[PDB]
Amino acid sequence: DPKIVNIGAVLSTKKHEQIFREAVNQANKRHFTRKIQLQATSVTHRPNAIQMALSVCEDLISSQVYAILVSHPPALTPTPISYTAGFYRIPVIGLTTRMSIYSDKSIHLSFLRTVPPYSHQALVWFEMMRLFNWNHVILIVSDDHEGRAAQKKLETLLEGGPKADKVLQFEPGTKNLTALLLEAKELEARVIILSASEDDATAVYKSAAMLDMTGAGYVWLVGEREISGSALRYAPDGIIGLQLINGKNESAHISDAVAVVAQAIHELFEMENITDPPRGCVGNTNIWKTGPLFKRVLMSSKYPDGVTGRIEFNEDGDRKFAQYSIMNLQNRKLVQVGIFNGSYIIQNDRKIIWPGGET
Amino acid sequence: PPSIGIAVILVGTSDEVAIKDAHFHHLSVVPRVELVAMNETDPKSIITRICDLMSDRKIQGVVFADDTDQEAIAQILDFISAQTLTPILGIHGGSSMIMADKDESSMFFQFGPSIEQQASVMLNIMEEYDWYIFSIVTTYFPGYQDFVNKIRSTIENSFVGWELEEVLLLDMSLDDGDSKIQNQLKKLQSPIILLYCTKEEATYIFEVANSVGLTGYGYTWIVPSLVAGDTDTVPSEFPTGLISVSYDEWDYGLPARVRDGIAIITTAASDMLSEHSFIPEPKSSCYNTHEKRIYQSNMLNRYLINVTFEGRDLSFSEDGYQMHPKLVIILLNKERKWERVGKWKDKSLQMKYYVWPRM
Ligand SMILES: *[C@@H]1O[C@H](CO)[C@@H](O[C@@H]2O[C@H](CO)[C@@H](O[C@@H]3O[C@H](CO[C@H]4O[C@H](CO)[C@@H](O)[C@H](O)[C@@H]4O)[C@@H](O)[C@H](O[C@H]4O[C@H](CO)[C@@H](O)[C@H](O)[C@@H]4O)[C@@H]3O)[C@H](O)[C@H]2NC(C)=O)[C@H](O)[C@H]1NC(C)=O
Ligand SMILES: CCCCN(CCc1ccc(Cl)c(Cl)c1)C[C@H](O)COc1ccc(NS(C)(=O)=O)cc1
Ligand SMILES: *[C@@H]1O[C@H](CO)[C@@H](O)[C@H](O)[C@H]1NC(C)=O
Ligand SMILES: *[C@@H]1O[C@H](CO)[C@@H](O)[C@H](O)[C@H]1NC(C)=O
Ligand SMILES: *[C@@H]1O[C@H](CO)[C@@H](O)[C@H](O)[C@H]1NC(C)=O
Ligand SMILES: [Cl-]
Ligand SMILES: [Cl-]
Ligand SMILES: [Cl-]
Ligand SMILES: [Cl-]
Ligand SMILES: [Cl-]
Ligand SMILES: [Cl-]
Ligand code: NA
Repeated sequence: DPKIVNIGAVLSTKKHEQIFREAVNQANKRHFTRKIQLQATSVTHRPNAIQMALSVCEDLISSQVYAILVSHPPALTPTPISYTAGFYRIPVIGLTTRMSIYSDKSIHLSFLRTVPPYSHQALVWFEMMRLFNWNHVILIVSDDHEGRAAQKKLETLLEGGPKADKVLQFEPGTKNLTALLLEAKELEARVIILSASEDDATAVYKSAAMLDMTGAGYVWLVGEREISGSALRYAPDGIIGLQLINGKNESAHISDAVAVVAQAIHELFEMENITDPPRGCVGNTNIWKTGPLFKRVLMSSKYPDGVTGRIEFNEDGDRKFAQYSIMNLQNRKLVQVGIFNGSYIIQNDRKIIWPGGET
Repeated sequence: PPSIGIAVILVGTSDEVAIKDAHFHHLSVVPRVELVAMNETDPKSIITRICDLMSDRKIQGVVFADDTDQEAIAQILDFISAQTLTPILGIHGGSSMIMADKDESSMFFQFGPSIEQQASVMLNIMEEYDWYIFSIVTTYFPGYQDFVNKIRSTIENSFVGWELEEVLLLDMSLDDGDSKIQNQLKKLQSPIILLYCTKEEATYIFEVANSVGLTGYGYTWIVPSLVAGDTDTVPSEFPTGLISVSYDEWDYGLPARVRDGIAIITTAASDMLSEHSFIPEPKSSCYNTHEKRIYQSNMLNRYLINVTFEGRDLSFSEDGYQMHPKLVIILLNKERKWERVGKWKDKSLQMKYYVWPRM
């Protein structure tokens, strides 16, 4: 009876493929599916980018997928899949990729994600600046795409209140940073915000401790990369950072993505003159004419009751209403001292300890 | 002298005998060229064809030409070049249509002008005819920022009384069912309009602009090479009076281009082997680039960009475009034919008309 509509996925393991199947299978039970009925098509990540592009063509687009779920490879990026699917204007839904570069519409012209880019951590910092009445901050960021992205996002929030007394950029890979950090020390503001990779945050932390800038008086406010791996290992006690709740749970995001995509398909097919996507890549060089419409329907999708909370997307197709743990390094243990619940800061009953010993 | 393999890939093109005849080499190395004919220009056809070549023979380099308007072909080739670390020259067609922000590891070089060079020619044209008030329309097609930036920075450092009235940014990754592109174009007042987008994007945008009365007399639209594209294919939406900068097979024929492509790659490899007593080993496979990447590099780039052949400077920029190409200014006249109306040469403009004839 029903028209079969294939959804595609590139996922980390075969376990995650089966979770994708069952998620689609449950969408079919939930929904009214006399007219259209979803079907799951999936592979796991190929060992390199060229194989991965070929697989998207051979295994997914040959099944005429309306959309493709992509997880970030756990140990190679979503990029080849964004490229090849973007060639046809088939939407790609990123499940766990956080890099801000996937927000650039020129490079990734049909890419949504159910997690926020790292640069959106600026939204949480800003609420924390209101709450804790830090009205003068210094912003140190890596002079790469990610660091600059964080800067722009925080500045948009500040410019249009709390103010940024100064912004300092440094060359990614630089080990001694005392020149940069001596410029920050001479300023009157004592709240420092950092965007940087694991390794670059390590370098910062070491230089700052050498300059006695990690002690009482100072506040350090930081994201998730900057309290991971080796950064965590040299981080100064009392530092505040963030962790995206369910941010690495591929299984949760498969569930939510499939719910959102199923909703959007059934909504798409309420409209007139929906065309099928191209069957296979070979000999096909035109875009899927309905692809840009389907993108719009996804962009404006709302799914309140998501496993990762309230799903909506912003004008770049990035997750809104994402939830963060607010973490505080006490006695060298990361402790949760509250959450950002998507719109609101909620302090829990565990006390924050600031750099030095402050209370 | 030892032979290096060079693939010449021709899509849709039969000057095959004229081409083998235009192609002599006195250097440390001699080319073994292999003409290959392709029919399809989707991602799978292009990737597998080039990867088959690399696996069946020993390819030091690829010279690529097509007869399409498909700018994606350049994107695909940059990706293939970056991943396999193999020199690819896109000398004609979609393959030559500007690819802005090539990969860091790209060895992909294009015949034709940079974006910035075209922007600069467009302002010279406007100066010639004292058109000083203008607006800009772009899509999100990559390059759009370089375009706007180059304009803005040229005119803001100029005693000339430029007036940039409006800059529109059109999002054609979404459907246009709410007539948003109409609404945005309605805002345009300027008598000169610079348009940066793809040929297919331009034909929709012109269709809409016509409907709101912006294509007739007292509006003059100016566009870059990739919008005119193949000047024997003229969408009916293109308005008479359209001016374009062009590097589409005018005075620089495909036969000559293939010859120069072969020379650039052959010379580069000769120069390297002279200075270093090796050249890079032709990749045996693109299906294991992940293993063999610590053994590869884009060393050959620094030679690829500094070649002169038969007493001619064929330099590329590091950014992967021809250094000083002779550009042809063209006009879409009352007969819907593209007509030569200028040359840009030795960095001087020479126009045919002192006053524009009727459209
Ligand atoms: C993150 O956390 C925030 C803040 O806690 C949540 O936002 C709140 O959501 C709750 C619902 O769970 C809302 O509570 C309702 O408030 C209504 C009035 O709101 C006005 O007044 C408040 C307080 O000044 C303002 O914050 C708000 O902007 C409005 O001006 C009440 O009318 C509701 O009462 C209803 O339910 C009760 C309980 O059953 C009944 O007794 C009543 O009869 C009535 O039916 C209710 O109390 C609250 O308004 C929200 N606040 C804000 C600031 O948005 C987010 O939901 C949460 N995010 C996630 C994803 O969990
Ligand atoms: C650094 C920039 C890389 C660009 N990347 C390459 C696309 C690509 C690369 C490789 C392959 Cl295999 C394929 Cl199939 C496709 C994406 C591609 O260029 C996107 O192309 C468009 C981007 C934007 C637009 N304009 S728009 C957003 O509709 O209004 C039109 C086309
Ligand atoms: C991941 O999410 C799923 C729900 O989809 C849940 O069952 C599981 O406990 C989560 N895993 C972690 C580590 O929280
Ligand atoms: C391309 O088309 C030509 C002309 O028909 C044909 O001879 C050739 O076999 C085709 N190539 C492929 C790969 O099919
Ligand atoms: C490029 O042109 C010639 C060598 O071909 C020489 O004058 C110049 O130094 C070259 N530049 C290099 C090698 O970077
Ligand atoms: Cl295929
Ligand atoms: Cl707390
Ligand atoms: Cl073919
Ligand atoms: Cl690439
Ligand atoms: Cl171009
Ligand atoms: Cl086009
Ligand atoms: Na996006």
